[PDB]
Amino acid sequence: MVSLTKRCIAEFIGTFILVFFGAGSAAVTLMIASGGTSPNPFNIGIGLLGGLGDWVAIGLAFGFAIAASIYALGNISGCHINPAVTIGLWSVKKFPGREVVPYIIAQLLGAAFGSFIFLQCAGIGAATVGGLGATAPFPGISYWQAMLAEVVGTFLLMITIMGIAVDERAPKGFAGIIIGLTVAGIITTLGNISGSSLNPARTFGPYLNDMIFAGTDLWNYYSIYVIGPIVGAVLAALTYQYLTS
Amino acid sequence: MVSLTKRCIAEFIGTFILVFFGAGSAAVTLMIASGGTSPNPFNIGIGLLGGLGDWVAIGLAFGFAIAASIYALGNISGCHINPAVTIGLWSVKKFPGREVVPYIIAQLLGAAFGSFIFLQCAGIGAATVGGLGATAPFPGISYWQAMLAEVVGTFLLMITIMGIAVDERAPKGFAGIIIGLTVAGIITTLGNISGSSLNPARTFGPYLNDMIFAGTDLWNYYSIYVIGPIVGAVLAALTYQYLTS
Amino acid sequence: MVSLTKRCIAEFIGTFILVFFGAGSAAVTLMIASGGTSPNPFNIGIGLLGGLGDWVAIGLAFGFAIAASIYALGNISGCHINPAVTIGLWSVKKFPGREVVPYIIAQLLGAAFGSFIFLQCAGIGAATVGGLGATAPFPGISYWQAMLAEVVGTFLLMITIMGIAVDERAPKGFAGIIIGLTVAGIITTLGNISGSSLNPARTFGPYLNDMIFAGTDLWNYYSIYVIGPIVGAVLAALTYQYLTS
Amino acid sequence: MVSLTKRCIAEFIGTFILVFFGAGSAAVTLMIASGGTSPNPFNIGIGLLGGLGDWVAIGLAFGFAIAASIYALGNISGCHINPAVTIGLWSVKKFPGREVVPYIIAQLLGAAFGSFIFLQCAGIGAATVGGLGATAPFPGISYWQAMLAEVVGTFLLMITIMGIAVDERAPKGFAGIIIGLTVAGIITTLGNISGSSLNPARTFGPYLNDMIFAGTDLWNYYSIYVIGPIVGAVLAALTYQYLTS
Repeated sequence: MVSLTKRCIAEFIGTFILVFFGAGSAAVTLMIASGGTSPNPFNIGIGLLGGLGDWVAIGLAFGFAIAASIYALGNISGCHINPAVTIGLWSVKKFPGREVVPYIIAQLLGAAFGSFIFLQCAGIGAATVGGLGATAPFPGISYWQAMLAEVVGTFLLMITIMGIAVDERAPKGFAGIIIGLTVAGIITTLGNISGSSLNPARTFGPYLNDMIFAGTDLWNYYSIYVIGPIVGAVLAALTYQYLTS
Repeated sequence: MVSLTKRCIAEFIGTFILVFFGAGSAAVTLMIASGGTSPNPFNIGIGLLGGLGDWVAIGLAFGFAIAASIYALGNISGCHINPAVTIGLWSVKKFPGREVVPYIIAQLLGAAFGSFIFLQCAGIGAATVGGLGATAPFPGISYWQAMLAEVVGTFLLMITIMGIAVDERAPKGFAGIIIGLTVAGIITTLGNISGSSLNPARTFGPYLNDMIFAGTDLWNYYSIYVIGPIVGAVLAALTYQYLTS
Repeated sequence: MVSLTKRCIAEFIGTFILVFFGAGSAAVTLMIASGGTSPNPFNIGIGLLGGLGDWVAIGLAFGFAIAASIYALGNISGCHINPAVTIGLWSVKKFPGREVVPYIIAQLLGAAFGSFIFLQCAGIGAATVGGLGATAPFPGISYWQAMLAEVVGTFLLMITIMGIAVDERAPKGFAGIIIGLTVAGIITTLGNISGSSLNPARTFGPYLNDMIFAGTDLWNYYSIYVIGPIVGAVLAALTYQYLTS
Repeated sequence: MVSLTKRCIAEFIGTFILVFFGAGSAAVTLMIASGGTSPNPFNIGIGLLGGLGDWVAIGLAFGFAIAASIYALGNISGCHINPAVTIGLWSVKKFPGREVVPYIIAQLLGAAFGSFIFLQCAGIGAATVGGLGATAPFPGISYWQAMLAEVVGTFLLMITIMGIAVDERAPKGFAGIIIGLTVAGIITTLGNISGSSLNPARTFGPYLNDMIFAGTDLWNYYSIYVIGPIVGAVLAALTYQYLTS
């Protein structure tokens, strides 16, 4: 019912929110932990002061912002705010192919602006110390291990979306909060492994701004956050379709 | 249906609750962390013992109290308990202008009393050490950076309120919990930047009591917490109206 | 519809659950923090390792157990599991006076057994080190300050119960989770002040077992946890009745 | 309506998710805390950096994954993902005996694969340092104390399932989130006592992989996690049936 123009604006706003608040909380954690001594290399600062509590806090900053976005924009654009979700829905004929690129562009732009505006609010340290919450393999984690993490994590996210937001039998009203909390849980577990992106746009924004303002080049890892989420999402969509066929 | 007198009493109670429990949790955090050594100046004590866990805990003390208030008073006054929300609703003709001042006065009074009564329960240290949870720019954060944070934070709060509480299509029953959790998430991210007020009354109460009992004068920062939230709220209300027009 | 005998058994089980899981989490926190160095006297161990994160964790152990109990027993006994709630409902003619004593006795017994069984699971240290999560004024907090805290805290709890569980306009299904989360929020704020009991039975259980197994006599503080909660609950019930009259 | 083959696949996926994300978060906590100094023997690393905050974080990693699974698979297989739940339902004629073994086998297999795949993502340290989140009595806790903990914990889980998912009067849509949060709360309290398994399969997976990849033999404790959960679940199912008879 809503025009594609307005729906793309909604996707831009939703992804802006996702990155500003979610990735922002991770940058803040590193900023307030800066100067502290970590027990081992695997602990880079997130978890130094609050242990796994730091990870569930970041997970919830993402989760509550995602839930808020879905309740505010779900009835407008569907609030995908994730290229992997858009592609996942498309793979099972739940979203028109003609609108896939428009949505993804809006999401990438929203993520980039969200990261940029957060940097303006928090200061340069959000990038030089916090890395603007950019997702990258943690110490000792290989390219393929991070890839596997993103596939499994996005699989859970997408299969949940299929059951609570796509399925006609889904209980009305619960989609936003369940999807957000599911993301919070996935980040709590996978955050210290791959950064738990589950979203190509959510990784794109911080990567772009880190490059421009922190002189940090993480693009060599970007394929992990493109292939991993997309593969996990499509696999989940196809699996759900099979189980309910 | 409920008289303006009773609705104003409800707004007073709701804002009293918001400040007593929310701002109170921040004061308590500083009180139990007093004497500890922080890794750097940006970390003022909140996050010293629990990292970002401290921030999501404060965010939830606010969030759960807000949710409770909305379920208890929503059907009475609408439970705005925030001058920026009242003005935001007014800007899109969702609340009568003739009741704006009455509601705001009730909110300011409730916030002041909530802070005062908390001070009586917790002791003078809640103000001298905890600053009664007053919101102010954190170390290294400028006036305009804090302003930008309040605009973005209140924008998310208000657009969520529009979608889940104002919109006729909103799923019934979810407003209270979603609004509260959204605030918890915003505080988790922005707490260590501007204090994440999102509410002129929530800042007014602690400021007044800090001045009277802690000899702390933060009024020079008050414009941040008046202009920021109001601008963000109106911008969100107008944006929602546009997207759904 | 359910007999008083079965409803009393339900109240016993519900209060047993409330104390076993809620008060138990507080004892565990102190047990895992034992031996650590606190920054100041106000911090007794809860918050030493996780800051306010420790308090919201205890609050949620209580909150999730309360929500679970309400969804499991609400349709049976009404799941009051709190003498102050039973009395509050009675004060506004929402519960028969003839069943007040039966419910309270069941609640007191359930709390005592819950604390006892937890002690058996966790070991003697749950009492000698953790104090079985007994509520008492914290360092520097006077008898009247703790009393005021219990009144305000129980006021919020009861007014929320009136709006989401008692009121005929309340959205169905939300009562359990909202009541539980409200308690979690109140404990997060007031835990380090009065222990945030809000419940005469929840205090009775640990007090009894601490006396028998820890040789700790806290009965001199019990009036705080009887008068405070009851006054707050009745005041809230009467206030709600007035606002909606 | 869904074939047993597809329902068993769903149970496999659901239990895989439960173990990968839940048990995985516990392993991660130990990995990021490795090298730190604990205040006492009872604190093995979980709680070292975040106190009880670490436990509620692990509890929520389990809880959010469980909620997600129920919303995604509940309408397919019923999403038991726990042998004790399957047996509990069977004991009160709410699940056919002919499908009990098929479901349990699927659950055991899913748990084993979930643990294995997590090990691949996180690295060998997830097992050698994190023990893949295997549940075992904590320091000072005897075999019978851990057994009692599992009985009480699973009793709460099952009685909640009866009231919110089995009972025809249960409010629609709430089952997934309430069951998940209930588990989070139980783990917060009992995690540092018995590991708070409440699930024979959730313990089986980590035990198997720890044996194969960590050379750790915990099978001598397995009876605790088989008998405890099953006894608690059946006792709860029978109790609910009695109270509502």
